[PDB]
Amino acid sequence: AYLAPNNLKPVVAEFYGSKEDPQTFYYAVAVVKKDSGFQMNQLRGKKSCHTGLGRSAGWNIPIGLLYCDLPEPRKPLEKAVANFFSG
Amino acid sequence: FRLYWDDLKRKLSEKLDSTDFTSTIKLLNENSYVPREAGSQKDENLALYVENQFREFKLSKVWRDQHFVKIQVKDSAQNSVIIVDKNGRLVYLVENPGGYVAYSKAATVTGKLVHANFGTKKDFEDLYTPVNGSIVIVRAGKITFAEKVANAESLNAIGVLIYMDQTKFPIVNAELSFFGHAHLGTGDPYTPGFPSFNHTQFPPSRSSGLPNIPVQTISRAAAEKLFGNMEGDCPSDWKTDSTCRMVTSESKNVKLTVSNVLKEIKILNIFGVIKGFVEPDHYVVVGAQRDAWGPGAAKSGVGTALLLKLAQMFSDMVLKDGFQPSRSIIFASWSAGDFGSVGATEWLEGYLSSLHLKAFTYINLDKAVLGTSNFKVSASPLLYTLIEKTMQNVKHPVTGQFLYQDSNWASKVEKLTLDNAAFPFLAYSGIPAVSFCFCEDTDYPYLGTTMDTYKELIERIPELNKVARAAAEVAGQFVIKLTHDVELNLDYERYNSQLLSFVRDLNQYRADIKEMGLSLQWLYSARGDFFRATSRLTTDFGNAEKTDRFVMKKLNDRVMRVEYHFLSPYVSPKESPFRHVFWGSGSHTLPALLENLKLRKQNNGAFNETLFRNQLALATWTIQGAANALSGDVWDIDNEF
Amino acid sequence: FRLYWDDLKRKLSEKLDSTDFTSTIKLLNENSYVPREAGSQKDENLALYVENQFREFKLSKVWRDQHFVKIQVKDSAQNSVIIVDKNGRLVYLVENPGGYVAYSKAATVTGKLVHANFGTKKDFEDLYTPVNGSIVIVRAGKITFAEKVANAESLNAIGVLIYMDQTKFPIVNAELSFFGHAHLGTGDPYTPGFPSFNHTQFPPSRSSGLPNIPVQTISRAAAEKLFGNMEGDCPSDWKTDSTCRMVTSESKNVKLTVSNVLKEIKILNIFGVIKGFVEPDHYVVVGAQRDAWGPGAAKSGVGTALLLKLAQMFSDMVLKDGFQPSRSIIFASWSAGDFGSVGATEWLEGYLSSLHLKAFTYINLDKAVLGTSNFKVSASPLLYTLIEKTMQNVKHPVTGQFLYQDSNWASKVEKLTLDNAAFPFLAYSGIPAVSFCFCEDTDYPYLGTTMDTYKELIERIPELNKVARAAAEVAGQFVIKLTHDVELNLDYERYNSQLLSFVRDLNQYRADIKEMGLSLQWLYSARGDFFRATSRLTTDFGNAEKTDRFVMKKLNDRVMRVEYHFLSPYVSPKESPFRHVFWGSGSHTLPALLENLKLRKQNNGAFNETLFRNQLALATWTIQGAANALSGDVWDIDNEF
Ligand SMILES: *[C@@H]1O[C@H](CO)[C@@H](O[C@@H]2O[C@H](CO)[C@@H](O)[C@H](O)[C@H]2NC(C)=O)[C@H](O)[C@H]1NC(C)=O
Ligand SMILES: *[C@@H]1O[C@H](CO)[C@@H](O[C@@H]2O[C@H](CO)[C@@H](O)[C@H](O)[C@H]2NC(C)=O)[C@H](O)[C@H]1NC(C)=O
Ligand SMILES: *[C@@H]1O[C@H](CO)[C@@H](O[C@@H]2O[C@H](CO)[C@@H](O)[C@H](O)[C@H]2NC(C)=O)[C@H](O)[C@H]1NC(C)=O
Ligand SMILES: *[C@@H]1O[C@H](CO)[C@@H](O[C@@H]2O[C@H](CO)[C@@H](O)[C@H](O)[C@H]2NC(C)=O)[C@H](O)[C@H]1NC(C)=O
Ligand SMILES: *[C@@H]1O[C@H](CO)[C@@H](O)[C@H](O)[C@H]1NC(C)=O
Ligand SMILES: *[C@@H]1O[C@H](CO)[C@@H](O)[C@H](O)[C@H]1NC(C)=O
Ligand SMILES: [Ca+2]
Ligand SMILES: [Ca+2]
Repeated sequence: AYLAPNNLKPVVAEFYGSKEDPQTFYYAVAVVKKDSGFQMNQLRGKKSCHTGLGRSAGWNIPIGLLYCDLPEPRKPLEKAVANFFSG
Repeated sequence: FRLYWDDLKRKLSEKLDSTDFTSTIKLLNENSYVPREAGSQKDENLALYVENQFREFKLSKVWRDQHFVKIQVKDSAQNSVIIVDKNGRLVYLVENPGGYVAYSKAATVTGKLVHANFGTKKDFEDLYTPVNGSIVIVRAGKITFAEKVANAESLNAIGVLIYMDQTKFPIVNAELSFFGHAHLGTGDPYTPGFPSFNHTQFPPSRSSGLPNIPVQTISRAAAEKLFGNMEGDCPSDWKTDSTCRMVTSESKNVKLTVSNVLKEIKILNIFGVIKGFVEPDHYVVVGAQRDAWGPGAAKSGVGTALLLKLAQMFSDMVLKDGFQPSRSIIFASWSAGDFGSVGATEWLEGYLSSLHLKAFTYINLDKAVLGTSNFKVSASPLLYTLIEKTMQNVKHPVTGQFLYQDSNWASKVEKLTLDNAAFPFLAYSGIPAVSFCFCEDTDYPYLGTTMDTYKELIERIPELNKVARAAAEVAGQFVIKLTHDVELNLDYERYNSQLLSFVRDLNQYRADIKEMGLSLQWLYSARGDFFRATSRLTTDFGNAEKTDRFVMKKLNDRVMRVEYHFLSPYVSPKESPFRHVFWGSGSHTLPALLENLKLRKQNNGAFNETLFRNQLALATWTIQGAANALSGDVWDIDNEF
Repeated sequence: FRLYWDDLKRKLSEKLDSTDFTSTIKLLNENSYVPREAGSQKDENLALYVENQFREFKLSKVWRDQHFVKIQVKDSAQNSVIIVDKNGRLVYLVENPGGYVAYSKAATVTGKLVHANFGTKKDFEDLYTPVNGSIVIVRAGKITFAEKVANAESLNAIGVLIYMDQTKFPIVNAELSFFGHAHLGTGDPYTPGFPSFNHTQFPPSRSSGLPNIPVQTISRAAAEKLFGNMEGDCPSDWKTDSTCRMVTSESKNVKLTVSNVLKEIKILNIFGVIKGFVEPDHYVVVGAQRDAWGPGAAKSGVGTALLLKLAQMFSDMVLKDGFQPSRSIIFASWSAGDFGSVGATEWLEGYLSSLHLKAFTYINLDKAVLGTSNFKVSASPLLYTLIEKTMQNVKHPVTGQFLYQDSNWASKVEKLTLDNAAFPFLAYSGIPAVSFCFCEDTDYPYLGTTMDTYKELIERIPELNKVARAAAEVAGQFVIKLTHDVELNLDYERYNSQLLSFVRDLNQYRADIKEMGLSLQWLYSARGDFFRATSRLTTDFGNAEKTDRFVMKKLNDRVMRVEYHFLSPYVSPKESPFRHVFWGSGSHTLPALLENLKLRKQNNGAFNETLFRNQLALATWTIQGAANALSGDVWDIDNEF
């Protein structure tokens, strides 16, 4: 959003904890179904559901952990992620 | 759909394992094309063949461009080199040379002969025997012919004989002749500065480079007869054979006669263009020389082979396969590259107002395949990073290794010499130029020769198809990498290391500069200003969107003219055409400023102090002005306060 | 609610109905700012006032610039003129002149005296007596002082005296003395072609236009005392006083002594900008001169007052009202505008790299108000159509009718004189320019004298406010017409009449061009190619979308360099700077070719045939080169066949 020619800026942030102890960060987690038996490593070719393309907890951190485990061609990223995740 | 990079180099290799260069290099060596001087009939038949091919490959537009020039050709009378006795009675001759030198003088003289190593200025000032009034002999190689004749003209000699020894040039046939242009500078010399079309009506003029002394090329076996009569030994520091001798005996003295006549001949240039889809008017020029003096397969054969096969390849990839370029590509075959490259220089002086700021890279395919061992490149610094990435993709033809063996190669690169055909694009026009060769450590023996032909070429290189495949692959990486993307791959970071090299070269003379009463600090701050301009531009590529085009055009125009702003705006383009302050010729360039400065220490009287003050002012303000024009608008230049 | 041209014109007129120029002319003439020599302290306080006002009107960036220039002021010894015999013993003192000519050489000489009417180049042949070996007097007016000193210096004279008669300059006071610069050319002379910044180390260099002879100004009663001793009678073509005489008596003699010393002063330029919203980096410059030798109420107060009020109206109209200009606007206050306007010329030669293709119009608000009878414009011809429409929308301040009264005014327009501040921009940089005056039939009499004060200007022009309002309205019309719309209003077809006038002028000397052995017809065809170029470009403005921006930027980049391609690329900018083939000085422009052919019909032996044929080749290929640069690309030519 701040790239030219948009040139924007955050004006008001929001906090998530209780009122008396305000918290400005939020953790990112990866939910699975029980008794499937695959780890973070042996994750290849499993289906996944994201929250959007370019959002923080959905695209940048989960692909951001594992983008170097993919084989080249690295870019465009959605192509090689599209061949990593089956569906 | 779309095609990205890794798909596209794969598509190039799939188009490239099918083509055959060997049959085409046989085709350019048939008996219907084989002697082709410029303006000859065989040149025009080859130009009709190429101009037919650019139509048959379905190029977007094919066009011809002709103009009339003045070359020099042999006379119907022979030119000889002939030993004269002191008696004047018995006269003995050494050779009637089959090969001649272009742009020499029609004259005939006698006198003493004095050996010189290569005709470096260092050689002439290292000599013991006085040079003046005496014909000289030099060995071909390490310098252009024209600078040999230029130095031998500055030391007031009469005659120049040029030959090929065996140590630098190992061959078997001792009776062999060759060819060279003697014009210092480039272009058609009888029209300097303005183009040689038929609109100028050919006013009387003459260049500055043309010597006033007869030049002649002799064979090795002719040099053995002259070394049979001389005496005084070659010093051992010259890595030479055992026969060369310094000066003539006091009895005999040689007689050089050279008789050449001017001629005015018609020059054809053939072009074909592939259009672009986002920005069609910006383009990139790919060239090759179309002729050579002898049979000519090393000089102009491999260039025209690579050019025809590349035009087939990219026209086929755009038409059938689905590749989509963003900028146009011009493929070009000009003639008369052998007379100091007039076919290209007369084109640049022709259309300079139209390719101002438009053409952003020239590529040279000329003399691509000579040796099989090494890989040598010579380029503008803007292209260096580009070549680095290409050396990490292409494989060697003989061994399975990559080209990127030496990770420290940016210092070994030598600047573009004047006998290269990419030099008037870089130094005169301001287009970033690149040339390359697979070259063996010693240079190629019969390169301007009557024995340059496909038989002896395939004797030297036993696998020519694979090496031509590699060189066409490298030029493919350059064109595709320059054209498919929205971001140019000209790397403007690279001039900064040149500037650090220059100011660091001036710090060792800060002691002499401080004695004159003038400081050096403004030139340091000029280097710093160019640093902050390039860093600011890189960050402005950091903040730009990539899919947007209107904010990437404004950042690409600033990249395109970082080469044009190093051309000096304080000289006349007729009086001295090569105006690039780094890589030029005259009194305005930066090693001319160093070469002016180091002569003050020896205290001869050759230093010119007022000239040094003007050179410091104009070099400082040219570098500082490029650093203003790379960073932002007018108001965003920060002044000295 | 967008703003179109009608709302914006009535919005500008609602702004001009309110402002009061007369208080600001009275404010730039207060006792704390009144004597403004270049670099003196009284310039500085006005300069901080103008920078302070530009900060106060909320401009988007206000920035300043200071650099050091050599001027030439009066020494402590008084230069003077005196009448002596052949020995020197007869001494009769004429006077001691208050005014002085800057850049006149410092020397003392004697000699007899010869008159000339103005020192036109036509005058010295029409004169009876030989000029050499003798001092001349000339009469002030109709040409610059530098052309008088250059002509009389070109015919071997020794000194020049300058006076103001009663017929051309009717003034009551017969004591008044005056000022003028004598550099032929523009700018700081001791740095020719490069800027006077202290980055450039101040090298020893001397401009090639400075004179060699002592030049001096005298008053009117000081001239008549010399007319008492001189014997003769003027021709009746010279409309003059009754008391002029041609030459001295034979026993008489005139010695003048001139003592002027160089000084090194500090120069300021004060700038402000208004940013643009579509294209910020393209801008239009509006200037003014800040200092003048006398009080300077007609020469600097009116220009600076109009500049400050245009800053108020445009910054007010962008901030409050809702105007949105698509291009930036630079307001400028040049200092030392009187020694040949060195502020502007050192500003261009400083920042020529950053102004390359960016700036595209200057407007000169200098000497706008001089009388109330006529309206006299002088501009580069791309603005002519623009001035057409502006002259249909500005009412004359005295009579209520419009200013476009004569339907044929494009032929009455004279070219830009060298003392005008727009002439370094148009002639040197290739930027379109315009100046304009409300000039009376006779020129403003006391312009560069000490008599130029405010109350004389309000007595000469009785309603200064409405006239200054009309000139401010014309400048506001120009600035809005260039920077509101997606289309530039630079009309490029107006050059076609200029090329037709040139070739039609050479078509009378076709009979001698056929005698030399070269045809003219290639230059006919060059004019034709420029016509089909501008026709094809008018078609491309026809078939484009107006809403789209990426195609109109590609066309406006092709219009914005129709002026740069008339700068001749074959001459050094440092040697002969004014490189414009139409409108500039040198041996390369088109009047120099018409002159250099016109000499041959005299059969004097003075014409230079090689220089002619060379000039014809360069001028022909320059016109054909601009024609190729307009019409499309490299492959859409439409070449030889
Ligand atoms: C372009 O210039 C060339 C050079 O003079 C002209 O070619 C010559 O024309 C003359 C007369 O027609 C003949 O001697 C030959 O045809 C040409 N001479 C040589 C040496 O080639 C040519 O005619 C000019 N082009 C035009 C259109 O006038
Ligand atoms: C050293 O530089 C000076 C620069 O002034 C040269 O002197 C003059 O240079 C101008 C160039 O505009 C020539 O027109 C003059 O003819 C030169 N005068 C002389 C006496 O040479 C000078 O030529 C340079 N070289 C040397 C060896 O002094
Ligand atoms: C840049 O140039 C100016 C002019 O040459 C220098 O100003 C002069 O400095 C000396 C030394 O202090 C004074 O004697 C002169 O009077 C100064 N000139 C004027 C016109 O006042 C200036 O010092 C130089 N350097 C800088 C950093 O501005
Ligand atoms: C006429 O033009 C010629 C060509 O420029 C002049 O001749 C020479 O011009 C060169 C400049 O290129 C200078 O070295 C000299 O002016 C001339 N050199 C000589 C004569 O050896 C010539 O001076 C011009 N004027 C006249 C009256 O002929
Ligand atoms: C130039 O050559 C002649 C040859 O006779 C020689 O005598 C003379 O010394 C040479 N000039 C100089 C300066 O040595
Ligand atoms: C120049 O003046 C002298 C004397 O004043 C005269 O003899 C000479 O003829 C003049 N020169 C010319 C070209 O007339
Ligand atoms: Ca030429
Ligand atoms: Ca200057």
